[PDB]
Amino acid sequence: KTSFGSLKDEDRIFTNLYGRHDWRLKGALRRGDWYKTKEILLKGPDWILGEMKTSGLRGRGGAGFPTGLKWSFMNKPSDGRPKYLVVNADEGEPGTCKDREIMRHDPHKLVEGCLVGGRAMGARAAYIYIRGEFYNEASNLQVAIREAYEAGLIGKNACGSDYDFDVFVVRGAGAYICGEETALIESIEGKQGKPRLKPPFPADVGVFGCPTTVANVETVAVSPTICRRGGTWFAGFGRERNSGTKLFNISGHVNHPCTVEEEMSVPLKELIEKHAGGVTGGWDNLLAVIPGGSSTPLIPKSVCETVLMDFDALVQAQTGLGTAAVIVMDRSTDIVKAIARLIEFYKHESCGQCTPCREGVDWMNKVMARFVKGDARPAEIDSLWEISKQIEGHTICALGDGAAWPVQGLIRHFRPELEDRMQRFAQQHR
Amino acid sequence: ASNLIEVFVDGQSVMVEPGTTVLQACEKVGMQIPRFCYHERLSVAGNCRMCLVEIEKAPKVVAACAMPVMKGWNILTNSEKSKKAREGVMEFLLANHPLDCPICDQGGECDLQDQSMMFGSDRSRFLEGKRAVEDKNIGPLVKTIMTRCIQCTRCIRFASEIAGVDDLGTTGRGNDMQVGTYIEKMFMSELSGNVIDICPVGALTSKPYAFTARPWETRKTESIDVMDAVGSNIVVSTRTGEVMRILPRMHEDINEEWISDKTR
Amino acid sequence: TDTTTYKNLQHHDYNTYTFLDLNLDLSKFRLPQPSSGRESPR
Amino acid sequence: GALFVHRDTPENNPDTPFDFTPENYKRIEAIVKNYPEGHQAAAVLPVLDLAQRQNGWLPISAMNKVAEVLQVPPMRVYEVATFYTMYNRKPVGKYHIQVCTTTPCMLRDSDSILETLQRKLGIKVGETTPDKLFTLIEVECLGACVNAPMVQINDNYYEDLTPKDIEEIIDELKAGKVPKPGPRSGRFCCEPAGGLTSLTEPPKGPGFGVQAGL
Amino acid sequence: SGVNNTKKWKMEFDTRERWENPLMGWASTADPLSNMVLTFSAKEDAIAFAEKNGWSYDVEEKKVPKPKSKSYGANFSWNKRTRVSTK
Ligand SMILES: Cc1cc2nc3c(=O)[nH]c(=O)nc-3n(C[C@H](O)[C@H](O)[C@H](O)COP(=O)(O)O)c2cc1C
Ligand code: SF4
Ligand code: SF4
Ligand code: SF4
Ligand code: FES
Ligand code: FES
Ligand SMILES: [K+]
Repeated sequence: KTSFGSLKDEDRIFTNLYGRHDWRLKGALRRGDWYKTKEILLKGPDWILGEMKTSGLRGRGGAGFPTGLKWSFMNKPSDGRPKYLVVNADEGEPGTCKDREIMRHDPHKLVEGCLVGGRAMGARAAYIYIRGEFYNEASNLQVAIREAYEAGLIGKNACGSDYDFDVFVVRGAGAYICGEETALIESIEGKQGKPRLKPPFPADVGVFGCPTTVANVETVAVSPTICRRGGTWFAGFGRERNSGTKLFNISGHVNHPCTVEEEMSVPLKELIEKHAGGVTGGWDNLLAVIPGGSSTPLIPKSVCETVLMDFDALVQAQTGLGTAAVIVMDRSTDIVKAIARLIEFYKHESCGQCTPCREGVDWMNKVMARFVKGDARPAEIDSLWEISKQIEGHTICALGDGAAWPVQGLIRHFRPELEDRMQRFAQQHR
Repeated sequence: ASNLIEVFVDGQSVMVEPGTTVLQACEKVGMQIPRFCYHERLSVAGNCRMCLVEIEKAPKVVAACAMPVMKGWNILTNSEKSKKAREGVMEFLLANHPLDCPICDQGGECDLQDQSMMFGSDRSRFLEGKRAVEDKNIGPLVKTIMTRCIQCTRCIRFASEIAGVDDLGTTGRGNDMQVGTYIEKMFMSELSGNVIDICPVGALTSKPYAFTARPWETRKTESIDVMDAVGSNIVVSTRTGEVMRILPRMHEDINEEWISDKTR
Repeated sequence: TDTTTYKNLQHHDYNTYTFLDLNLDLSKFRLPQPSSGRESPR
Repeated sequence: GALFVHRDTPENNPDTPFDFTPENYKRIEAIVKNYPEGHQAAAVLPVLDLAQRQNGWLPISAMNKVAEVLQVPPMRVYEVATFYTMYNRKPVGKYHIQVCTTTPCMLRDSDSILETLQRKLGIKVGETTPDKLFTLIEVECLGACVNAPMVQINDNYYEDLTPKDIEEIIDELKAGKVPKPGPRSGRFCCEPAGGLTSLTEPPKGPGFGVQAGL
Repeated sequence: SGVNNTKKWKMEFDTRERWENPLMGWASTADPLSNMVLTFSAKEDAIAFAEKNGWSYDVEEKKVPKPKSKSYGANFSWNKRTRVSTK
């Protein structure tokens, strides 16, 4: 295919995204979850990993790394240590609510995916690290897990497949950095949410020093549907190497901010004008879009005309597809203030372990506040660009990169706005 | 070459055991990679990011204190990416480091000053205000001026692993992360002046030695400690015919890098 | 097959101990944990 | 705003009375059994959160009690309690209003919500009403951004807020009744307003589109 | 932590008496070879110079630091005691 989008309801995976049906076990079984999962587990690890590989699913976390290869990293004989699946349910990133929606509305999809991924990698348990603020979502998840345990889908006979699997839910305590892979592992282990360096990779030394795999809720939840309907179908959706469906959270200055499920490689204009009701004031009133949550840079209207929603398409557009969180800003937006608020978010959410992110993100927050006030001179724009380049790639984890990229996008596109603010401040003071 | 891998430092071949880090391979060749949080007798932290070096045909710099060499790696220790990484990390440290060098006991003994002069830039672009941290009172031996602290966790790792007390740690988050004890606690074990030794900045200084001398003043005499029967090798720092300080000496078979508090 | 009504109302009547009460209820269904061979890492 | 040091005060000294209830000890036992043997230090966060849920806030005696129960160093417990922002190291009001002020909520005007909350409660941000009923703080993204602007009160989310809606919620909280969570704009959840653009058809059911051989 | 001052051999002399100047309190000395430190590239070169100039010598063998096995993954051990409790 050449044009992508217009995903059909019979092809949408998260059929209870809007909470209009029963989220409990009876409604999930009516919607088709837990179907032939015993047959899937008896087909076993290699078949499931091959299904994920031929589906070509990439990480919904925002990393974009292939799921089949990442899960086949744990397809090894055991050395006496237990093995663990860990489910990133924190959803800290701004603009993003898709994991919250599918946890509170399709929790049995998440439980079945935990079982399927744990069987595929070889695992005795899945620890779902949920965000600490999602108390009601966590309680709904525990209700679904109790239903699964009572129905025998989980625990000591996984749907009667002679496989033992446990699903635990562990709540966080309010840290965006605990959504990171290794920092999440440390938070489960009970220390501070500080990411650890790689190597060792979590497939070798992870939670409790055991081989483990951290996977996003959307990835885990689409795993059993991929196994049931085949990887060829999921690969048939989307473009080449950007395959399947995706949950987009369109927020900001749109008429209908919403979470929707749409095919990969949908045009951004098509997605907004179809599901968000368009920009407030119109497509001409559109100014900028942050397409992949706060960690991705912004793109102006001119390139937002024709851009697709692929990893590769946004990389060509000098962006990324992060959590598919499309934040829309119109002509009335104080764009410098919005980007400075994002940098203040990263300043408050840095874990402070490593020097470039700690000191530099605090520095960039101060510089961006002065940029909002206009209290700088245009040489500081290139100074801030160089500071962002010093932060990016020099940190333990990718919070430094996710703080450097919005600054780079703002400098790359809206530089005359910054210079105009500095000039207006200079002429109004002197 | 059994159970050995060949790696390259600036194109020079060297055979190392598996599990050898990039920093250890470079020091086997004969060059010392800059560091702040790595200590050869502490666990690997990997947070100060001063040891970032370029591996050839690799786009991302790696932390030499933690990354083990794989096979046939060419470690470019003096390449432009490595120099830029060192300059950036030094700028980030000195952005919030306080201008305390004349009133600081780490006068000529400062790893931060020396590595700044050897690897950082010569000027600052920091136009903002600096942070300031209230001091702690962990005891009458170690004087804490925690504004100078660079959060390298050497004291935390030492107190956890060698002293075995688990009393220090980091409280807070981000730029507000502070090293110390959350409560008003007196950190007093034996082997507790070695945090004064291993703190690279003058955040943890010696209270008996406070403001007394400078390292260029002090003459060094290598002697033996007699306060116990271990026989720890020490350096007596004497200035103008007066004993000013006792420091340890590196002797792997007796006392390694440390001395007891009574000795110090 | 109703679709016009919200069906997450069970999250309204949750108290502050709901999650841990559910965990305590779940404790009887689980497999025995692995051991690291020591009581603690000390 | 807060300070990551502890000063002994008559209300927050390590002799203030804290101990878990017996049912809370049962819950602690279940939490510890959730983890492998020899790794009971992994239960620091849930036990500390249980202490907060029992006591309101978290005194230094509560941190020491958690450390004593789990046999972990109290400095490690202090590190957790100071790292994580949901732990109240000072007493808060009966209702802890957290207004998200990150970028998409700011785009959908969380500032008006914050200003009307300050006007209604008569307090600034970060401080408590004198009757100890409301604490009001700003927070980062709470994971409900398509429902911007929104607040969190204790464990509940109040979404799609207008100033009239947040004033009504404060009136219900002062009256002592639950305001019920969810959006206040007439939509049930994250769905688009003015109809559904997707999932209009009934779900297909079990055994639909299953590949052959499975 | 810098090791660039441990590269060359040094020959120094035994410490003699330093007393207090009555007028000013300065460190008065009487031996001329109190600040004399000589740098040599090799131990045998320093030996040759000392024997040539007729000075009795004590030779201390160079203390090279021992090679150490460093593993970042040991900080997160499943069963061993090298697992850390903080970072
Ligand atoms: C600072 C930071 C925060 C992150 N927060 C989250 C989060 O809240 N949820 C999430 O699923 N992934 C988050 N991630 C991305 C994780 O790396 C990713 O989820 C994890 O690698 C799982 O891999 P996957 O994308 O293949 O599922 C974060 C990454 C960083 C660097
Ligand atoms: S980049 Fe920031 S959040 Fe990540 S490890 Fe470094 S200090 Fe922590
Ligand atoms: S620690 Fe070093 S850089 Fe800092 S004030 Fe002291 S001498 Fe200066
Ligand atoms: S006090 Fe010194 S040793 Fe401790 S973390 Fe700070 S700089 Fe490192
Ligand atoms: S010496 Fe390697 S990061 Fe500090
Ligand atoms: S930005 Fe406010 S809830 Fe996400
Ligand atoms: K020091």
